[PDB]
Amino acid sequence: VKTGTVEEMKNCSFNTTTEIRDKEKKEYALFYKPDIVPLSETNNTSEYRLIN
Amino acid sequence: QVQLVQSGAEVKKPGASVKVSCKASGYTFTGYYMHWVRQAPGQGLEWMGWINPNSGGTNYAQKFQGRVTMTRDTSISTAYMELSRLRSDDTAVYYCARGGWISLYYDSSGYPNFDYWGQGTLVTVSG
Amino acid sequence: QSALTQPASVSGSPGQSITISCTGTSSDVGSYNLVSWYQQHPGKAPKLMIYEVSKRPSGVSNRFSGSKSGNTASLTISGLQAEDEADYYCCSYAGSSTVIFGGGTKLTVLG
Amino acid sequence: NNTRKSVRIGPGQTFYATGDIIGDIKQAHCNISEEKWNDTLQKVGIELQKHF
Ligand SMILES: *[C@@H]1O[C@H](CO)[C@@H](O[C@@H]2O[C@H](CO)[C@@H](O[C@@H]3O[C@H](CO)[C@@H](O)[C@H](O[C@H]4O[C@H](CO)[C@@H](O)[C@H](O)[C@@H]4O)[C@@H]3O)[C@H](O)[C@H]2NC(C)=O)[C@H](O)[C@H]1NC(C)=O
Ligand SMILES: *[C@@H]1O[C@H](CO)[C@@H](O[C@@H]2O[C@H](CO)[C@@H](O)[C@H](O)[C@H]2NC(C)=O)[C@H](O)[C@H]1NC(C)=O
Repeated sequence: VKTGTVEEMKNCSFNTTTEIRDKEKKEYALFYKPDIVPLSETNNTSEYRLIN
Repeated sequence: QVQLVQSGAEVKKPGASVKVSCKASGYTFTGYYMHWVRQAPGQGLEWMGWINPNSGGTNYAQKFQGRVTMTRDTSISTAYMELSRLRSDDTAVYYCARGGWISLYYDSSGYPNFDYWGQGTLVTVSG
Repeated sequence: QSALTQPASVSGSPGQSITISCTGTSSDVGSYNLVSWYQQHPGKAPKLMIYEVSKRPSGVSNRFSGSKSGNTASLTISGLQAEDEADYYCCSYAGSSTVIFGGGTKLTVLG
Repeated sequence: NNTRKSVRIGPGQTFYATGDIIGDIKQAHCNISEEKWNDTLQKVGIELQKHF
């Protein structure tokens, strides 16, 4: 963040569908760590998934 | 008693960059914030921003986004302010002030009560 | 910027009670009690005179006082002397971790 | 002092999420009184002494 840094949140970006049924744009959001889980056994630290 | 000192004087060309150092003694440097203010000759003094020496976080007011950078050295307990893209109206004085207490439970950055000041530093841009 | 509107100058004789006003919008001073008054002589650094408009500092005499009402604060000086000849500024908290200072004034002593 | 964003996905339905953070970063906390808690604990203890 502009005022510093926070350890309990992560800045996750992903593609989302707009009002058009087939058209995607990038979006960003801050998510708490417990709701974030590594995707697969492949240790790629840049990829994550919700706990769902 | 609590003491604050700064550099004597600094002169730079227009459009250049300058650095200012302010040091404190008599109290723990990591226990309080540090506010920086600028005063033009004969005009109302303007508030630039504040810096927290614990985590290095800093905040600045509008009209200075990205033009001024504030850091600190904890081992020697000093605060450094770097400015760039100087203008002819930048001839002024700069002061460092000791603000509120770092609580880690309730915000105290915005409280405007600071009592201990220093002799300041004069900056001029003749050109 | 949209700083705190403040008068130009005031005057008073020794031993007289004189008040100076400083006002702003609701966000600046109305919704919060964080106000401060600073005394600045020429050359030397400014010194503050009041905490939160009500609580007095340590080592400061009882001649000065301050009070807030609605959207305006007032700094009152009782028993004027030659030591009060200096500039006075009002500063406050503007929200989002910001501090705003007033225009300032000058105090003159008659006689 | 968090703030909300507005991401619209699909027809006429939006998903809210935390965006930027304004102000210094601090930690949430909880507060209880110590003397009252200790007195209550002692009262419960003496009441439990009858069974044990
Ligand atoms: C906690 O977070 C919330 C959300 O961010 C935050 O609310 C913000 O308060 C500030 C007040 O400092 C708002 O900023 C003002 O917004 C109005 C529009 O509503 C503008 O007109 C203002 O600008 C004018 O006035 C200023 C002062 O009078 C001038 O300096 C300026 O030049 C303009 O003349 C000003 O921008 C801000 O809009 C809200 N946030 C939102 C989303 O509306 C709250 O203050 C935070 N609280 C703490 C304690 O940190
Ligand atoms: C989290 O990361 C995203 C990017 O993945 C940031 O969004 C970008 O921010 C930069 C700088 O402000 C802008 O130039 C870009 O246009 C932004 N991208 C989009 C798609 O809007 C976002 O700012 C980051 N979070 C925070 C709190 O800074």
